[PDB]
Amino acid sequence: EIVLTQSPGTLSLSPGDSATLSCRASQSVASSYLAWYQQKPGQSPRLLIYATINRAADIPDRFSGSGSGTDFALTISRLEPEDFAVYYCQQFDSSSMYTFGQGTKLEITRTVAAPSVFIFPPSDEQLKSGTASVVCLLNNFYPREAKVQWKVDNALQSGNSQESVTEQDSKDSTYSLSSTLTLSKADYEKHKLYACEVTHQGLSSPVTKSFNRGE
Amino acid sequence: QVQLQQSGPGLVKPSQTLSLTCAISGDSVSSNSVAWNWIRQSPSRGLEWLGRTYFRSKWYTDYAESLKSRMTINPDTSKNEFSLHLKSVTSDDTAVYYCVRGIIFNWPLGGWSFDLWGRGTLVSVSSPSTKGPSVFPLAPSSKSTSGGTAALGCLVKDYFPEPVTVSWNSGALTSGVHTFPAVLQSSGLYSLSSVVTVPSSSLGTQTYICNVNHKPSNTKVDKRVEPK
Repeated sequence: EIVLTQSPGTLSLSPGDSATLSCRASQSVASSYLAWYQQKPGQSPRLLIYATINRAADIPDRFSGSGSGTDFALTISRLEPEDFAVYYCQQFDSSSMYTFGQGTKLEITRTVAAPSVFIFPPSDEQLKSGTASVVCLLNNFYPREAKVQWKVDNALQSGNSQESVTEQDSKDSTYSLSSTLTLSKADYEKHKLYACEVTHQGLSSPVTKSFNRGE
Repeated sequence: QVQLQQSGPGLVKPSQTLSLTCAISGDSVSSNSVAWNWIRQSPSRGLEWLGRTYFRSKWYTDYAESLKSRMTINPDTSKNEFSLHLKSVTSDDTAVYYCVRGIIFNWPLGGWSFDLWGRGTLVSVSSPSTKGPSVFPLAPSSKSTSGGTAALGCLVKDYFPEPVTVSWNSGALTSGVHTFPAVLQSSGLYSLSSVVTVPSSSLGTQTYICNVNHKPSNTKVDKRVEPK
């Protein structure tokens, strides 16, 4: 019944900046019952602020809560890379017992970093089972935008690869990416040259890593 | 201090009942100054409070209005635990489930805050049976004098459902590890890679093992990754 609307949905700021995260309630919230949580990747939420303004034990002074009524805010002064997280507001009332806002994702901007690229042939163990996975790794880059192109004997591949990307590293704020090209064993043994070509803002020209089957 | 140990199946079939337990150490399930909650999280629905139980000279329970018919929370004082039972589950109940301590600091003037959260249990509401992964090495290749850094890893392929956990050298190798999100293949099985960068000079002397654990299938694999 009480809806909490957080804004902005995503915010990207540099270390040393200040962030203001807003939480707007659909009706008045008693100030003792408004809390804020921080959730870092792979972790459970952590209490940051309770009763609108009160820092939880051992939370740094850079985190501060404010507001009243319908409008609340979490301010983070002097951003650090480790503050990369999703921040949630939360309230309680007799009619709608506990509700959360949808979260604001605080991303960290850093200077451009080109990826380091590696290619991995399929293992002999896997070939024994009739399928071949070729993996291309893009390590520690920024920003997140990156294009990976697979070529087999210089023929561009389409439709036969999948990729996934890590969240920003809490220390150096980079991403890493893995792309897997999946072929049948028969198709894999029918070709020789396997190549991963990478395009990224931090590369003046694309980088290609390759190998020849049986070498 | 306080530990909240969660347990229960990671896979539940549609229409069946999803049960989880939270075993408390360092606090009392019947303490009259806290309350014991279940909260879940999904990418679509966000964080959703499900219910709570607490003792004030008798037991009380409160459930989210949308779930009041489908849910039950039961405390157990002899084992100092409390459990969640969610009936008639559908894929909308696929989520990470947390057990969570609620407290009112500076009561009676304060208000509720969720000050301790368990690690959380991913529950997938799906019909297929569990399947353990095959684990293949991602070998460092021709990277013995290629700048001093070698990348190696493990490909964790064809398992169901999520999650798998990957460590390196039984947790002794943590810096430089990236374990990527799984992707769902057209087969309906997941595939994931975990990589680490290491000094090229160490490849001859240092052993590197990825430890893969797939709890839903009781599968554990230790795979040594060696250079080509």
